[PDB]
Amino acid sequence: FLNQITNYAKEAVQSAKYIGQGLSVTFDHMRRRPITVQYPYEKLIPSERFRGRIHFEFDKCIACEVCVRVCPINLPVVDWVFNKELKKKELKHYSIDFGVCIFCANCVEYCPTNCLSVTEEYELATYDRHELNYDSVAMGRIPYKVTQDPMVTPIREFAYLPAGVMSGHDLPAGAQRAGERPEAIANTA
Amino acid sequence: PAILNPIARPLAENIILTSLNDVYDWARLSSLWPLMYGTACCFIEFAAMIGSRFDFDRFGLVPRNSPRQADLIITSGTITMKMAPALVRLYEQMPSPKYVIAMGACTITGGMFSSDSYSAVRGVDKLIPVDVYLPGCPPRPEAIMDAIVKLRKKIANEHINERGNLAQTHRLFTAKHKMKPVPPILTGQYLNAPSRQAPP
Amino acid sequence: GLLAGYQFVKDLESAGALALFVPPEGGFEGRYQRRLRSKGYTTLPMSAPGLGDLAAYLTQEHGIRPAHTGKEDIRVYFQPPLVTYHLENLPPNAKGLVLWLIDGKRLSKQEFAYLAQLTQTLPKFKVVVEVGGDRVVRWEPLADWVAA
Amino acid sequence: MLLKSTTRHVHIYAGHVVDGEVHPDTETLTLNVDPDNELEWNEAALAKVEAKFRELVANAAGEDLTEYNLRRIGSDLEHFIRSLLMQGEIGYNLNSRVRNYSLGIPRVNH
Amino acid sequence: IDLQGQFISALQSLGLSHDLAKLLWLPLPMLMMLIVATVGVLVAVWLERKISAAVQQRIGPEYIGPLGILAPLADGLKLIFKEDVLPANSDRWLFTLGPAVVVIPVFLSYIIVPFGQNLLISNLAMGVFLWIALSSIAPIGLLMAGYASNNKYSLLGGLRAAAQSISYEIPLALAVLAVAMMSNGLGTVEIVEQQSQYGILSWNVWRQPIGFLVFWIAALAECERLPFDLEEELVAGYQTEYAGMKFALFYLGAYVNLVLSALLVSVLYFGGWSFPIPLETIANLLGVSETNPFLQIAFAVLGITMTLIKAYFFVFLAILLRWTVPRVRIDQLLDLGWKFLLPVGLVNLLLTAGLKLAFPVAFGG
Amino acid sequence: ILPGMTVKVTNPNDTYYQFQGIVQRITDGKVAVLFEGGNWDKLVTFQASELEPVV
Amino acid sequence: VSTELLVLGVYGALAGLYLLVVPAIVYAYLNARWYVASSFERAFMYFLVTFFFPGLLLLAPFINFRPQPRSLN
Ligand SMILES: CCCCCCCCCCCCCCCCCC(=O)OC[C@H](CO[C@@H]1O[C@H](CO[C@H]2O[C@H](CO)[C@H](O)[C@H](O)[C@H]2O)[C@H](O)[C@H](O)[C@H]1O)OC(=O)CCCCCCCCCCCCCCCCC
Ligand SMILES: CCCCCCCCCCCCCCCCCC(=O)OC[C@H](CO[C@@H]1O[C@H](CO[C@H]2O[C@H](CO)[C@H](O)[C@H](O)[C@H]2O)[C@H](O)[C@H](O)[C@H]1O)OC(=O)CCCCCCCCCCCCCCCCC
Ligand SMILES: CCCCCCCCCCCCCCCC(=O)OC[C@H](CO[C@@H]1O[C@H](CS(=O)(=O)O)[C@@H](O)[C@H](O)[C@H]1O)OC(=O)CCCCCCCCCCCCCCC
Ligand SMILES: CCCCCCCCCCCCCCCC(=O)OC[C@H](COP(=O)(O)OC[C@@H](O)CO)OC(=O)CCCCCCCCCCCCCCC
Ligand SMILES: CC1=C(/C=C/C(C)=C/C=C/C(C)=C/C=C/C=C(C)/C=C/C=C(C)/C=C/C2=C(C)CCCC2(C)C)C(C)(C)CCC1
Ligand code: SF4
Ligand code: SF4
Ligand code: SF4
Repeated sequence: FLNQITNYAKEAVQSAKYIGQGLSVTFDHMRRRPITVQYPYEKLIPSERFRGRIHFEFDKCIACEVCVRVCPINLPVVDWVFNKELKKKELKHYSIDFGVCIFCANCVEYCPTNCLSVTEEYELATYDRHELNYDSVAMGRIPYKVTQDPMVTPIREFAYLPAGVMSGHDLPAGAQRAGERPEAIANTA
Repeated sequence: PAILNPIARPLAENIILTSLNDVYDWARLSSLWPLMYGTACCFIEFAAMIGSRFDFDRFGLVPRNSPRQADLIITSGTITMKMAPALVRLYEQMPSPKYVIAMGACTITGGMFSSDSYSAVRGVDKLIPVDVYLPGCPPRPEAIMDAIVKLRKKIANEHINERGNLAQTHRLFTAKHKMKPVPPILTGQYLNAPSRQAPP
Repeated sequence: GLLAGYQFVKDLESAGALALFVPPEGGFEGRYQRRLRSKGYTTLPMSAPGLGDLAAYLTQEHGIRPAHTGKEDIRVYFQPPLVTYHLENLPPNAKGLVLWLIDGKRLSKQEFAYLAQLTQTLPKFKVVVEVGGDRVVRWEPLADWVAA
Repeated sequence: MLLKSTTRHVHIYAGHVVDGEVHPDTETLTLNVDPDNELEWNEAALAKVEAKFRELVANAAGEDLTEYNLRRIGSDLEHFIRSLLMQGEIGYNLNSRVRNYSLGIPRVNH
Repeated sequence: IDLQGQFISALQSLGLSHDLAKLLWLPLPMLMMLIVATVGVLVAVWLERKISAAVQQRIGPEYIGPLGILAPLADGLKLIFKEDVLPANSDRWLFTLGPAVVVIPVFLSYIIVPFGQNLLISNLAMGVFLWIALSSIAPIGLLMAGYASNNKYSLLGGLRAAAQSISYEIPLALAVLAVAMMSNGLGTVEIVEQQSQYGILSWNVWRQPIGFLVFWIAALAECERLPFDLEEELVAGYQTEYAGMKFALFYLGAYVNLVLSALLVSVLYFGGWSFPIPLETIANLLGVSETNPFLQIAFAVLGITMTLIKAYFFVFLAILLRWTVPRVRIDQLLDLGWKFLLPVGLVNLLLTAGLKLAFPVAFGG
Repeated sequence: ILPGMTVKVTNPNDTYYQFQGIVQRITDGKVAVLFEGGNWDKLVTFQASELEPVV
Repeated sequence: VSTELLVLGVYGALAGLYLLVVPAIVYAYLNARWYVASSFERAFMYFLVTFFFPGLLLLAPFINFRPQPRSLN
């Protein structure tokens, strides 16, 4: 009967030591700096693979209706007419809804004359949904650069740090893309 | 008539009342208690903001599971019509100064389930009045913070003299029907069923 | 805090177009937008990135193409000018209208002079454009921002 | 079991409002039209909506009380509301806190 | 110095009847202690939020003021503006006055805690009775609000929270009894005087080490720090039925109980208004300290500072141990309470009586 | 510069270091640069002093 | 001149030091370091915020804490 009492005392002192170790690691966790970012004061750097808005050009277009069949919902419409003076068709209007858009960038890939483009815009907040049918002259505007804005602070993500950084907040050097670009390898080696 | 769906047509203030209205709007701008409602990966995108990487808490928004102490609901995910009266009751059980932020492409419109679908609700604006829409499938958490910023820009537009709009009129009507009584639906009765242990 | 008086209304009635610098962390233009309604102006929220062309949407009528899924045919919706139809059945007291653009960062400087001439052609509606701002609330003339 | 189906404008409750609450009763269907400040109304179009509701509840006879038939009745009521809006009748009001065109946008006939 | 005697002499020199002049003197400190209690509550809410942010490596509420210190004030100013909603039931006055019955005695028990020899309200005989018997009322208001809640789950959660709250009253009284036996008194003034006679060597934390831990565990179980009773059998225990006003009242009442417990634990065991070096040696080293108030004002400020750093240390330790120790069930909590704090408290009282009857030299005699 | 020529970005502060792009249009002293990486065509704008012409 | 006037002057100087000159240097030092401070120094900073809180309630809406803009070439 006494062995159960000694086992209970051993479990109690082990639980007290576990509580003390939890207090020790909690006091250890107060030493490190916070690793969060501020908005809209410290905006993240968009990578070359991160997609966004779809930009449309009205000059390098032939109205061939190829990317409409690639889209599962067929959101870009082609308002093409037939002209009797020429032998081809011309585009009149170009509209696309963005509230039902998946943003997967599949119509941009199947394009030989690169008529669609990827634009680094994600800040889209509107009080009404009826204005989402964007016009071609509205999609032909200049994107907002995060570098040229003097009020924001540029900070890269985890995979854009030189030689391996676990925090990625100070960045005292100007190096990026840890590795080597494939241009100096042909010069030296 | 030549115009479809027409719109019907619908002053000195004090400085102390203006300052009291600024204080009353600043309190709602500072507290902004949200509600966490999510049925899909948009709930995971919302929970990624609660973690210590984006710090969604720093604007004043604290996570609450109660649909009674939240002046803002955040609907998120693909909404089934079986969940539509649930969302209607969760919106109606909230207090009167409430706001709606709809996050997602399948929430604000039909999304991807707008071509061949018979169960997904094509738009949450048919259910609850959306104040700030948020396109994206899925949207960036910085875009959710931008929607929070636009909601904060929209809250300060309210007035203390034009406060007589947060109510519902009666417009009651009473009529009779001739429907047949239905048998009840199953409530439990899964394990200790007479057709389960005894094979027919 | 800062007990703001009635000074944005006089600067809006003197000029034709103004540009205010707000902090983008929260909301502070709502106080002036509420003071405009207290003075007797009808506010109209509108987003500056999605507008198409300013002339065909503000003076004349346009044609919107809804996104069809192949189920319906190609249809066109005749949209009237927004500020004209908002000015038609407007007035309870007939004082004035304002137009507020939320995100005025994604715009070019070519249509700004046309908007500043359009708000001076018809003396019934104003133009308010928002810039991302630098640490303080300040107002500037939009024509001086175009010329400089 | 409280059978109901509401989206934004129609409220078909299978009970009876005594003072401020409802009780389960399969003999009375209460109709509430446009509880939120989204459309301005009158007394003639609301009477036409009530007459269409009486015609729709007189059409559905000899059927079981389920959610599907009540939701179909509410959908026919909202379709009647949308066709009444498209007919050249009352529409939106510029007095609410939020302005979202859920039924349609004002367009030009010609 | 005596501000009350000088005010009485000034009102007598003005010309009064010595009764209505002395009647209205008490409401000014009676409201001053209330407003500094609300100041301490607004301190503790921001402190808990920022320390919970600093534990999990993030920043608390910002963009509301200089560093977000107005956010508890903004929350308390917003939650009184919300629409008071009521469920579909009867007894609306009972549902209103339930949280009032909860909020009255915990706020009422502010006449017990001292801040010095003269900086206190009431020290008649038995302030520990006026703490315990007034803190043991809130289960009645909890059960009243649970009955007026009209729910199947919230009533069961209120019953579970009341059964959790009433069980930790008996070791909370026995740990008070173990100190009141040694101090031969029930008032806090004699208890703090027996500790402030000497310096560190007269503290009750080194004389009764088991009773301090029992009292701390009972306080953490009573103020609902480790028991999460606010996932409570469907969603929450006594929640999801009120509005912003009643939830704000419950939140401020919980923070008042936390502040009052963090003050009372230090007062009964460690001792506010105390110094490691005795004040008589410093008064003999400086000069003559019997009528000169230039050092006495600084000594009173130092005693208030010692009480405030002890209260801040206990608050920080409680809200640090909230997220340190994991969550245990309420059945395991009641089992560990009734199987640990009562028998070791009884044998601690027995060994306290034995040590007092054996050598009555260093104890209270 | 003219729209339709190949340029190169040489700014050591930005992430895109020595990337060949295609000029789309010129307005307000800003140059739209179309990059060709993988199977997706991204368009990141720059300034007039940031780019250098490469034949 | 008397001793009660000296006591009133000491009370006024103590109220002025409690309300004006301490939260200014607290607001300076608190965001001056804010990262290099250890856990004990963080507890000291949180105590400095805790103690002089009637000064912070009067100096809160007047001061401004926002980052400065940078220059671009
Ligand atoms: C993390 C948690 C954080 C917590 C929060 C921390 C931040 C907030 C910290 C703030 C400090 C906390 C509050 C301090 C402790 C409470 C002190 C108090 O309540 O203390 C209560 C005090 C009263 O306490 C003491 O009261 C004494 C009277 O005691 C008598 O009465 C007492 C009962 O009140 C006791 O019974 C005592 O035994 C008995 O002797 C005297 O008045 C002393 O002077 C006084 O110090 O109230 C007063 O201070 C008097 C009330 C103001 C009256 C104004 C004075 C009247 C004006 C006089 C002007 C004279 C003008 C003429 C001048 C002549 C010109 C020639
Ligand atoms: C725009 C809005 C403007 C608002 C205007 C409002 C202005 C008026 C409010 C300002 C208050 C702040 C100014 C500080 C005054 C502190 C005076 C003080 O402590 O006065 C001391 C006197 C001393 O009291 C006398 O003290 C005597 C000596 O005893 C003292 O000494 C003895 C030594 O053994 C014992 O220890 C005893 O317990 C201890 O009290 C006796 O106790 C007498 O009974 C008693 O009358 O207290 C008293 O009368 C009671 C005084 C109550 C003050 C409590 C406030 C809390 C103190 C501020 C917090 C400290 C901050 C200091 C910051 C400094 C940082 C470096
Ligand atoms: C002759 C002097 C007179 C002085 C009068 C002092 C009055 C103090 C209270 C101010 C009251 C008016 C505030 C107006 C609100 C506003 O629009 O935002 C003003 C600022 C905006 O930020 C702030 O704004 C400033 C400018 S800006 O807006 O950022 O651009 C910026 O400088 C600053 O950094 C930033 O904090 O918001 C605040 O942080 C101020 C909070 C003031 C709230 C006080 C609470 C009142 C408690 C008592 C309530 C009693 C009623 C109880 C009811 C039951
Ligand atoms: C300077 C002052 C420092 C004071 C700090 C003390 C406050 C800590 C109190 C703990 C609150 C949480 C209680 C939860 C405890 C918990 O949840 O687990 C309690 C745990 C229960 O274990 P089981 O569930 O296995 O036990 C019941 C089963 O065995 C059923 O058969 O064991 C205990 O009963 C032993 C209790 C020892 C508790 C020791 C607490 C003190 C540890 C720290 C000692 C510090 C010494 C400091 C020296 C400088
Ligand atoms: C003279 C004077 C003054 C000063 C002050 C001071 C000097 C103070 C300080 C002090 C302090 C500053 C204090 C504080 C503290 C706190 C803390 C610090 C706490 C925490 C901790 C904890 C709770 C932990 C726990 C634990 C245990 C128990 C076990 C082991 C582990 C550990 C340790 C973790 C002033 C200016 C005000 C004015 C008046 C006069
Ligand atoms: S964008 Fe490309 S796929 Fe689409 S019509 Fe133009 S050329 Fe054809
Ligand atoms: S990204 Fe996908 S959904 Fe969007 S337009 Fe292109 S193909 Fe359609
Ligand atoms: S919008 Fe995309 S991410 Fe959100 S619920 Fe729909 S499928 Fe999921």
